[PDB]
Amino acid sequence: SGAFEDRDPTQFEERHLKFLQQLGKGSVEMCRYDPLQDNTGEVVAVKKLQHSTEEHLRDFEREIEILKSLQHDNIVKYKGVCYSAGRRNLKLIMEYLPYGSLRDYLQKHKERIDHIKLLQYTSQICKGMEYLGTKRYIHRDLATRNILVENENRVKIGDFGLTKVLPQDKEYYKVKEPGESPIFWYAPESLTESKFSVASDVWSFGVVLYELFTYIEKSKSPPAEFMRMIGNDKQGQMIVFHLIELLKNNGRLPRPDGCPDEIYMIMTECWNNNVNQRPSFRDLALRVDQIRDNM
Ligand SMILES: O=C(Nc1nccc2[nH]c(-c3c(Cl)cccc3Cl)nc12)C1CC1
Repeated sequence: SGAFEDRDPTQFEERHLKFLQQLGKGSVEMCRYDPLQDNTGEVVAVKKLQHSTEEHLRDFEREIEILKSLQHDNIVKYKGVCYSAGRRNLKLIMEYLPYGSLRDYLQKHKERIDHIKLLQYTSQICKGMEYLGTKRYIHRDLATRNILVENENRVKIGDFGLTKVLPQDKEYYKVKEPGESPIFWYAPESLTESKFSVASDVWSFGVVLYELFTYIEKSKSPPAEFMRMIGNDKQGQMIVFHLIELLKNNGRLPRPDGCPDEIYMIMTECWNNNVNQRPSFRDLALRVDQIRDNM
């Protein structure tokens, strides 16, 4: 009955997006996009909300804009949007990464992980973060659970739902928000003052590096280790009070078993209370690639 002109490959048609699997609960599904009706098509990941409140939808739209603005080998690829429920709902379309989160990959695929691989992932994470800096984006949620694995040789930063954009003349973003924070990845100034910056991303990167070198041994996770240092029985605000006091006076995650001193030195430089003395992501990428190249 109708003629058709497609001038926007970023608009995925609801009727052609076919369910493959539930990936985790926002919630993410794996789907097949099959406009040619032939039982094939590209496999994609689809992110949807739980509640489309004026607030959550505005945030979701901002996350979509953020992801769309990014094009880099070490950042999850934006593919498009689907305006489902007859154009009364919104879903984000992105590339599907077969190995899932780095946290899970390290846990489930120890057979294929050595220090060479760990430094390769470290390098790629720094380069993705360098790229975010050029956009003046502050991620605020760097952790191995939020980094995704394409294959043995490539990891990508995901999870842009907390990302903030710095105005031209500003060097930090103060954000007070209700609910739970990933406190064991937070820099001291984020804990005490809700201040986020490239330098606070560098602090969190230090924790990521720690996570890599612990191989996600369940007992060695940042929450497990900090809670052991703080006291395992502590609950609620008391945890935060003790974490802050600990960090302000140089309490730090321990060197993981089998971690070279030079790699631990990188973590400890990231974990500087003095914001301005933390290294840049460019400094880190160079140092890590030089370590890699010098063997
Ligand atoms: O889930 C998989 N791959 C994935 N591909 C593409 C995008 C993906 N986003 C996630 C994801 C999930 Cl479900 C929960 C929390 C945090 C993240 Cl970052 N996972 C994604 C593989 C394991 C089946």
